[PDB]
Amino acid sequence: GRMHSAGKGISSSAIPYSRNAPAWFKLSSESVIEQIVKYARKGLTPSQIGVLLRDAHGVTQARVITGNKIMRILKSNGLAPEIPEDLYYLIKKAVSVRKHLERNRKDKDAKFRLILIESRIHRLARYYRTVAVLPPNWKYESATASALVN
Amino acid sequence: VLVQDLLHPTAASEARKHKLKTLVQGPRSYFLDVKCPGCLNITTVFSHAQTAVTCESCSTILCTPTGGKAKLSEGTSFRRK
Amino acid sequence: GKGKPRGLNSARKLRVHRRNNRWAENNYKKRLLGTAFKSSPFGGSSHAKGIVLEKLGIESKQPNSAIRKCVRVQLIKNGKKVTAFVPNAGCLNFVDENDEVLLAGFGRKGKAKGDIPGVRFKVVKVSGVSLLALWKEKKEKP
Amino acid sequence: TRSSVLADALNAINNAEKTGKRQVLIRPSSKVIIKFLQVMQKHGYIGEFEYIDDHRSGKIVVQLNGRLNKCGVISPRFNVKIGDIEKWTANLLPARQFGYVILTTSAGIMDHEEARRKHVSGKILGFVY
Amino acid sequence: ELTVQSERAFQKQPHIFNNPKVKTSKRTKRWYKNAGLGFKTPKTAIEGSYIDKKCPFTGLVSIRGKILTGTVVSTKMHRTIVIRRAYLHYIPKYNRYEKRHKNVPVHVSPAFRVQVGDIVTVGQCRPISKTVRFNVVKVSAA
RNA sequence: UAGGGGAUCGAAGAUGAUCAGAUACCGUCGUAGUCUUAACCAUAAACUAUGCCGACUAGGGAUCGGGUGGUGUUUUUUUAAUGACCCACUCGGCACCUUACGAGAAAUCAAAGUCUUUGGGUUCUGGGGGGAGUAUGGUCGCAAGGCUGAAACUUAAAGGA
Repeated sequence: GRMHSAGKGISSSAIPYSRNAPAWFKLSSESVIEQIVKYARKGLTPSQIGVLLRDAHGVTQARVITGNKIMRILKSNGLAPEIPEDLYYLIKKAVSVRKHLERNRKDKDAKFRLILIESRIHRLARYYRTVAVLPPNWKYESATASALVN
Repeated sequence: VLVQDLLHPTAASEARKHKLKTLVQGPRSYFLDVKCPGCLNITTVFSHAQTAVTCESCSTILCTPTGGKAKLSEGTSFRRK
Repeated sequence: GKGKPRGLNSARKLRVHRRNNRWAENNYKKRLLGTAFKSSPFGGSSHAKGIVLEKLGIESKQPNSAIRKCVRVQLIKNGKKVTAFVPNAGCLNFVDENDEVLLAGFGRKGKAKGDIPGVRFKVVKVSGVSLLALWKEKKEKP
Repeated sequence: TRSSVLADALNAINNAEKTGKRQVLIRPSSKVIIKFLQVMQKHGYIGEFEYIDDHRSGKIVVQLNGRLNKCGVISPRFNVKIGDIEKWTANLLPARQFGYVILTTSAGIMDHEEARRKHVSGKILGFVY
Repeated sequence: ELTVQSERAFQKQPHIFNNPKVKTSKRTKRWYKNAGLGFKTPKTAIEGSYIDKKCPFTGLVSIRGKILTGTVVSTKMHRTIVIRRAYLHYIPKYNRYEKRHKNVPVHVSPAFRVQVGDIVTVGQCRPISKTVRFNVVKVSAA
């Protein structure tokens, strides 16, 4: 029930049971590999890849069609990105919020929400400590985000 | 009810009940092989777009994304699968 | 999931959250400061020696009237100044001023008995010879 | 969360059965539970029970009798020594006769009277009557 | 370090001889040993130049009685360290345990290069300082 | 506490009323405050005056949120589609009725039930009435004040239904 409010939401996907094939789809596994790796340099994020893959071509999930899970694949190919993608939207949100707090120090709602958010991050950053996918020590630093992306 | 086979109930009672409880979960959304009229091409679109996809290349448009299901244009056979 | 930690490693937080609680329960209050030695007359006791002053008269508390018989004492210790109470008859008579008397409780702890107010002790002996006798005439006094 | 499994389903089974449901559905399936029922069943307290899989942690139907009186989960899962169960029975079994306290050793996700014939003891999850 | 004299006082493993008169080949000695108690006596011991008497293997300290571990906590001492042993304890009343810990002062040789975190086996010497008793014997890195 | 805001209400203050008095009730105005930024305080009948985890007992009919099934109700557009709807079912609520097998001093209580047939897990609290949540120390606060918390003395009742 979402970890920050009074809210008990339910809504995901009801991956379907079949492990193998769609059958109705008859194109190749190699085929979508190529496609993702096509996409990536252009300017991707794995989250989006699937969406784009789903809405246009055969696919159903990368997952059936290959024995991997997008990322894995980009990582083999070296396109993983320096960041674990979900993070690179949170930090972003930081900058994008803090900035707004500073045009209008007379705003609380916003304030709180910022924190809240500093925290999403520390916890998620503690995990992508733990498991060898952030060089140890990483710590998040409020002010260092604006030449980390632009 | 003092009792009931909940294994297999009616087909009814599933169609209406919520995706995530028919027992074994399964999706509602499903895919839909589109001839824009001009070309014969056939693009494999999804019932819930999010994207409008273009058809194959003709640059055409197709199906807008809304709350859940595309609204597809006029031309489109949209045979399901 | 009532208000207490329950799983396995929840020794630590229990031997504390009774040891806190106990506090308030009045008794375990007396026994840690324990009061008994500092406060009150007998300190960590049961009986004691004292020597009388006046023969005071204390009327009643009221559903009662009852003008009872009390004596101030001088103990032979903290010195408190105490009153105390006499049984039987007049009983008063047999406690002739600046005499030696042997005091004890009133079976109530602290507290304060029946129809008497700030009063908390009885006169058991005198001179050390009963009262019980110096009212059923098994002895007499020097 | 759901912080613990066995519990959750058990409680619903003493809240089906009370009302006279002839059965149950319960969510998160374990081994633990499969084993748990397989004890209960041997002893005459439910029947059949028709796993169902869905590639997930999975759902389990448990057809009734209307016998069950009562099967609470205990629940830290304490430890226990042989000669100690002799304290439990009479602090949560109506009689003695009967009605099995129930525990987890090494064999065994198996009650105490069978435990004698094995002479073993460890931790004590649920109990039936 | 590494440079061996460094401790004005010169260094040697006592009772060792070499023979500047007599053909010298190999020039140096060494004396080493093999703890024992199922151990492996590493090769940075019969190789390593360093001295240290308090060395298990290159010196005069026995190992007898505990064998034990755990988790390093701090290392900041010129040839010596510290261990935790996070353990469990069974209060008979709440029937439950607590996470308890004692720290441990111990010698150590240059044969091992321990950072913090590492799992670590140790021995138990005669006494070796003010506190100090065990001597590392086997590291368990990443 | 210092800036901004200062419509309306409106302690304080002023008033006219009533009244033996009326510093109150009634009426009309009224700083301060109500509002906000930034910082304090941490109390309340903060109230279900009912600690939470759990597990089990006995019936109902409502409702909010989900989910499942019924060639289910309309929508009509051509059949569907969904959607509202009906009903069937369930899991999770927020409550309610009815019993009393139980419990209670009772009033009442599906929990205040499973307690002299006395024991599932654990944290706080009280032990007559006042004196008094004062005096004191110790501490948090700028202050208002909070949390901590005596005793001497007095008293045969104070209280609940």
